[PDB]
Amino acid sequence: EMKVAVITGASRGIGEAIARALARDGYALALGARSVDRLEKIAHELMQEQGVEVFYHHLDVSKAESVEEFSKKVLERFGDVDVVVANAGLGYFKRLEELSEEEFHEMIEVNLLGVWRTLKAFLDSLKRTGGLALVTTSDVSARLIPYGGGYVSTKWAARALVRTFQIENPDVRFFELRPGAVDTYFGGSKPGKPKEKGYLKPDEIAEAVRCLLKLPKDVRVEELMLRSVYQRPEY
Amino acid sequence: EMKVAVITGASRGIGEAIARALARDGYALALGARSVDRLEKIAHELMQEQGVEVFYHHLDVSKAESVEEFSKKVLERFGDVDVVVANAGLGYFKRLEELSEEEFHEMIEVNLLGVWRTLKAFLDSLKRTGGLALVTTSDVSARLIPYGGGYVSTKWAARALVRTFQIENPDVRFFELRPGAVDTYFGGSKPGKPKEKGYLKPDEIAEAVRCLLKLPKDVRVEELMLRSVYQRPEY
Amino acid sequence: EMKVAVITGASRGIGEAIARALARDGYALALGARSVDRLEKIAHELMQEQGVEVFYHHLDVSKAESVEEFSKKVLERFGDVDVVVANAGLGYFKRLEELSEEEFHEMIEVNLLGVWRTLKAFLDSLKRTGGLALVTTSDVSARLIPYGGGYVSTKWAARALVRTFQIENPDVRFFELRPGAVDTYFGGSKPGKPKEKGYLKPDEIAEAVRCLLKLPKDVRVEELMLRSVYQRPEY
Amino acid sequence: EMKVAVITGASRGIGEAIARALARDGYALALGARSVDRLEKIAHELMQEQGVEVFYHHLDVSKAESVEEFSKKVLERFGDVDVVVANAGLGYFKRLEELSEEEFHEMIEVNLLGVWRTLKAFLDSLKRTGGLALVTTSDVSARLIPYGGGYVSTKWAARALVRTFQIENPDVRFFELRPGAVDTYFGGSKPGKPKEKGYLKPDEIAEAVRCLLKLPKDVRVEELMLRSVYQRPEY
Ligand SMILES: NC(=O)c1cc(O)c[n+]([C@@H]2O[C@H](COP(=O)(O)OP(=O)(O)OC[C@H]3O[C@@H](n4cnc5c(N)ncnc54)[C@H](OP(=O)(O)O)[C@@H]3O)[C@@H](O)[C@H]2O)c1
Ligand SMILES: NC(=O)c1cc(O)c[n+]([C@@H]2O[C@H](COP(=O)(O)OP(=O)(O)OC[C@H]3O[C@@H](n4cnc5c(N)ncnc54)[C@H](OP(=O)(O)O)[C@@H]3O)[C@@H](O)[C@H]2O)c1
Ligand SMILES: NC(=O)c1cc(O)c[n+]([C@@H]2O[C@H](COP(=O)(O)OP(=O)(O)OC[C@H]3O[C@@H](n4cnc5c(N)ncnc54)[C@H](OP(=O)(O)O)[C@@H]3O)[C@@H](O)[C@H]2O)c1
Ligand SMILES: NC(=O)c1cc(O)c[n+]([C@@H]2O[C@H](COP(=O)(O)OP(=O)(O)OC[C@H]3O[C@@H](n4cnc5c(N)ncnc54)[C@H](OP(=O)(O)O)[C@@H]3O)[C@@H](O)[C@H]2O)c1
Repeated sequence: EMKVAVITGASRGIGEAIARALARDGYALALGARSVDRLEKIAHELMQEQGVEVFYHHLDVSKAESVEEFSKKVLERFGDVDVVVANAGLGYFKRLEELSEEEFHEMIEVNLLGVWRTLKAFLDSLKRTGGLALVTTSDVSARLIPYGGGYVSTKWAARALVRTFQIENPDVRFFELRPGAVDTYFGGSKPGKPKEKGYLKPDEIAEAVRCLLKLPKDVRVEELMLRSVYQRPEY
Repeated sequence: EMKVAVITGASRGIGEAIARALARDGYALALGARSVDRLEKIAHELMQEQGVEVFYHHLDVSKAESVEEFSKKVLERFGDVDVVVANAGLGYFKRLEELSEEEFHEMIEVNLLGVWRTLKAFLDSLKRTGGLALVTTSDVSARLIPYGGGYVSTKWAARALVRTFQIENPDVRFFELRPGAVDTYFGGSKPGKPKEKGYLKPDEIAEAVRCLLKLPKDVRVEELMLRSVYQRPEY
Repeated sequence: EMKVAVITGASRGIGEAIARALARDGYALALGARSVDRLEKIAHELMQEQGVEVFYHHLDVSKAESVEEFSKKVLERFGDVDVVVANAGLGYFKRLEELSEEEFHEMIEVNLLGVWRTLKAFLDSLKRTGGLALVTTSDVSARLIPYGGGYVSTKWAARALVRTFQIENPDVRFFELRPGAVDTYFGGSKPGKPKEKGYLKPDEIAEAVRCLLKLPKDVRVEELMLRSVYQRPEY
Repeated sequence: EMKVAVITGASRGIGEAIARALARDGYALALGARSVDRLEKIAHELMQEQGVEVFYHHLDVSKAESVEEFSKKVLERFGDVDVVVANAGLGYFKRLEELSEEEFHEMIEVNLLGVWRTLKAFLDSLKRTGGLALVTTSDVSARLIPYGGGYVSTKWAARALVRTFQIENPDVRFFELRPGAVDTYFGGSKPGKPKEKGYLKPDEIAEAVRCLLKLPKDVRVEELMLRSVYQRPEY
């Protein structure tokens, strides 16, 4: 009955919330992010309050060697994984002619290459377990926004990447999670922004994920798009 | 705390399963389909076993006057509705040059116009309650299949219709439900087909819907696509 | 060297313009629309001024029997056809709850079923000639507009229909033509509206089509989307 | 009457063919690629045979400083430009778990960032001239192929990028060119492959582009997708 979920970008925001939600269902957790202090704090709480096993380890998804070491340590700790949540991501918002090389490169390294690295590192394991890879892209993985050129392009790329992984690995389930705006640290912000300004809360997203992950193993949830009623419905 | 859900195509298949799932969460239900015998049977069971209120009434979504009378009777019974599940649908599968006028027309009347009629009939009510309209389209609302020309075209139309309703009514939540193949009577079949042949089971879809409908009222689930792991992942 | 093009909605607007453009390249033409007076007028002019053969015949694409008789007469006149332009279409623009049954039905009968009827009637002929079926859908075959629910849904359907025809008939070339707003009689208007209000001119669209149709027979133009620089770029 | 077209990836393949086609219409040309020997050869021929002005200069679109110097030299040579063809691109084809960091990075640098750099470098100029930016993406900018994960993801990104440029700069025309397979050096191949194996020829693509570029300045061709009849129609 014991299942193992790996979560990237677990130190805050959506990733943290998903960790907390899956802990409620008794998942063992492997948490990765650059802020190891945050991971430790979350881990100790979940271990004691939810009675689950938690492993955490430094992870920078922009670095090939970091992802490889992280996956090695996770697989060593738990054996094969059942769920991989490739959630780490970031956004800089500027007109395309104003966006810097540095900003564009960072979004590519995390939102696209980071996802690719995360999924390929755990792919053999998921194939064995008929597991589930959930990737947090964005509602903008299939639409456009002004000032979003760099960010949006990487999320469109991530959507193609996930679907290609799916075609190439029909023994694994790939789940594209497409939230609208969420009240996190995303975009250089901080949590505490009211729903009415057009924000979902991370715990809401995490509850949607948790209950969908309760579906039988032969159900493949491929796409979920959800936004605040206070976010204008744009396509 | 009492919420009311209206379900079309409630006599069997996905619609019936959604009715049963929402009954578990204590929804009052208004059931519509052409098979009133089936509706009565389902209703009596849910009333006694789940302790919910159930109203049922003949509904043929291919007829404007039937949908109008159905909505009148439902609103009279319950007052305003909180959830409307526009689920009735059907498919004939033939090469486009073989598909008959009759077959194409029926799919249009149910899959597209039936959805339109259902949503407009309850639209004022949903606007008042900040309610949720869930439309069962199909995974093929955004992809193509051979032999599916007539059916697919109506589901593409239904997707545009739902999104347009959403743009035009930002005070209402519209949820496009996109199942792959499901083991029902759909396509001239009968339930009992094994998952391994590439079928989801209706109760699985209904559980996904039920737990998503538990999200707070200010969360707008816009799209969910899910299929059997035994269905080839095609886009 | 003599090629035959069939054009529906040839009495005015884009269809007329395409007829005129193809006449410049020496196509024999078969023209269909309900306004036979208009067809005769266009035909006599093109015959004398462009030296091409022109056949015209009453065609109401909303009626199965009309399309069948039209195709019979065209094939009798010319033998097999090389190009079929399924261009007839219309739009009513209203919020979805205001759109009438009559309006929605007419758009379905012309924009979707009319296209289906036109293509299936000439399909065997095009298969023999490795011919080209061009369907005038709209830029809104893949996007949404307020007030466009009925119209847009039929164009989304038409796009699925065309692509399905293509999959099912890889020996024929299918070309989806997606103009933005064009200065015609479309939408209850009349020609003469200035480009600056956001309109392409029919002769511009027709020139784009004509020069693309000059490509070798083994080139399959599948999609062309074009709009006025004065139309806001929306996706 | 004299117009100036800048073409990247002009040393061979589609870029070269576009240069030759636009020369036939009397465009002055600015050619960029890494193979300056090839550019010189093409330039001398077009100058003498087509009587057009041709400027060429080393360009590596994977390097920010190269694109900036190239644009500086082009604008110095000609003044403002009327057409910018961002065509340079490449593909490596492997399952996603086999694709190397090096391969993925190169495709990103050329297919996505190279396009971004090219367009932003000439953006002020195009804004002044109400010019046209044509980007050669691919038919796979909106579909998936096995072994294409890295390549496809960059083309999906490029499509989002182009559309975002368009939204942000409605005074400029952006044209997404989406060829299927073409007989070039693409994919580590060489020209000479027969059409029947599923290849368009570069001169065909270039003719499609040339005749569309003859449309009046207030016509905005946004998308053209074309493939060989010998390429299976996939979406
Ligand atoms: N919030 C929204 O509005 C919105 C809208 C939307 O449509 C999509 N989404 C998408 O949701 C996902 C979660 O973002 P979210 O939770 O909202 O943002 P935030 O609170 O900033 O937490 C970011 C987490 O990522 C981690 N992280 C960052 N870089 C890393 C690296 N190199 N290596 C490893 N980890 C890295 C970072 O950890 P740390 O490394 O310790 O700094 C942190 O845990 C992203 O894909 C969004 O694109 C959001
Ligand atoms: N099963 C799949 O594989 C699959 C795959 C996919 O991608 C999408 N979906 C979509 O799922 C939805 C539910 O269909 P599903 O449950 O799978 O099919 P089935 O067991 O045949 O029950 C049909 C129900 O509709 C009702 N109904 C029919 N006509 C009616 C009318 N005129 N007026 C009112 N109701 C009418 C009919 O009731 P009755 O009137 O008494 O005969 C019955 O309750 C459809 O939208 C599909 O397109 C399915
Ligand atoms: N103009 C735009 O803005 C815009 C924007 C866009 O995105 C897409 N498009 C699409 O372009 C195509 C051509 O329309 P367009 O040229 O702009 O419109 P208009 O000047 O009204 O001429 C309509 C022609 O159709 C014919 N026709 C009508 N019903 C018929 C029937 N039952 N049977 C046979 N024919 C029928 C009618 O002939 P008649 O039968 O004699 O009355 C006439 O020749 C349509 O698909 C649009 O959806 C337009
Ligand atoms: N052929 C197909 O099948 C197919 C299918 C499809 O769907 C899309 N397309 C897309 O068509 C476009 C043209 O490619 P194509 O003509 O078919 O390929 P090829 O014959 O290899 O010539 C490549 C040209 O790019 C240049 N170039 C390369 N790197 C460069 C750099 N860093 N900086 C500057 N330039 C660079 C290179 O020049 P050089 O620098 O001297 O080596 C050469 O001139 C690409 O976007 C494809 O993705 C193709």
